[PDB]
Amino acid sequence: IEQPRWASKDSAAGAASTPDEKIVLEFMDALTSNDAAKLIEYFAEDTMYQNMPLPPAYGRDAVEQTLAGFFTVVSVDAVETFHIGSSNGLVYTERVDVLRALPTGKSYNFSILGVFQLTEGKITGWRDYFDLREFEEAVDLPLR
Amino acid sequence: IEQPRWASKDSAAGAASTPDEKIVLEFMDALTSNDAAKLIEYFAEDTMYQNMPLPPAYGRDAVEQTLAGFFTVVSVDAVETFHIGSSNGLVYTERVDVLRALPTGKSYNFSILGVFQLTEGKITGWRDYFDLREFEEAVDLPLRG
Repeated sequence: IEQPRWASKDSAAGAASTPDEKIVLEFMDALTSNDAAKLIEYFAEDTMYQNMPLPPAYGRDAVEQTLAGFFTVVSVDAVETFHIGSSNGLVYTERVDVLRALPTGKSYNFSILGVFQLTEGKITGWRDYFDLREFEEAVDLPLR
Repeated sequence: IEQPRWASKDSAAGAASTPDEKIVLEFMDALTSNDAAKLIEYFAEDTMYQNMPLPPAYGRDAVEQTLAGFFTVVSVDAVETFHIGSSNGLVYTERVDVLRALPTGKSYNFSILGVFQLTEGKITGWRDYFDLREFEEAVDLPLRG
């Protein structure tokens, strides 16, 4: 994965400088685990996860079921975070995720800007904004 | 457009508190002008605009031609900015843009998280992340990606 022309050292992942930013990076590295059970430990009970604008999951159970489901048809092979930053209690990640569909073995590069809200070090909110034109094809589940 | 459940007042548009953040909100407001010539004045010579992951525009001329072309086929009917914030020289807008296709009159609500890099108050980079599944339909031009 190439680092973009527009990448800024000033906001590089290696320069994360808050407890919140550090946890989110750690959550990013954990994604390649494809382990809903390891990942849900990062979330608060009162929480949410959405791939905009698909139906969101509210509550830690729903988030766990949504993740478990994705990891059933899809592997997260790599996460490259170009930018991490934060403002007003929100953390932002500009990044690329490499996704591989399990039934097909086809790989995909999704350019993603995500926002995270954390309360007492745990995720109360997670929204990834990206193009879902291929996400349709990549995730062998109805986008519903 | 209603405020989503996840909207936080701490990061609301009304609470913008840096000159960069305020310039970006001004720029969001101006989008409904549908005027490439007025919008282009917000940009530095060395700039870029991209709707990920479509081919990017680099330089002021390309950005203006791009905007002008969009406004030939789409009106930006409304922009609601739920969140604005900034960090390490970047400004982020969490928002919805209402777009209307001119040939059909159909409307579309796009949920967008966008990043802006400003140098001396001018836009040196602008990247919007959102679902393009309907952007294809909405926009009566070939997408190039």
